[PDB]
Amino acid sequence: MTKQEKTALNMARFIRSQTLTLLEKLNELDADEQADICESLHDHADELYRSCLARFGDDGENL
Amino acid sequence: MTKQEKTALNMARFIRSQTLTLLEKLNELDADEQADICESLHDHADELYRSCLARFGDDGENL
Repeated sequence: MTKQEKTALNMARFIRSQTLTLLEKLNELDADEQADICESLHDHADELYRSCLARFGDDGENL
Repeated sequence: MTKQEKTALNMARFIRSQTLTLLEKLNELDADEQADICESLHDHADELYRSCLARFGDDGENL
């Protein structure tokens, strides 16, 4: 339906975004450390996302 | 100490709880696979909290 399915898909996609902006802020605080861990989180945020696309991959009914 | 440390810390802690709510709700939204990954993401997000508590040692969720 591309409805709620995308909503969940948006949440996972959103966390990835927070992790991106997190990377940023961490770099501001010379948090090299947290930055690495943040990119790993970035990927895993996508692990959630891509998988949310595996299920909610009905992104197409909306034209 | 500096509120920036606090904001960073809070975003890590945020993603942890956020992802928590996604594990359950996506599970409920029949997206258990995403729930699984949300569990790993749940604590991986917390890795930033841990590392932020290390580098910053800044906490104090209050106004």
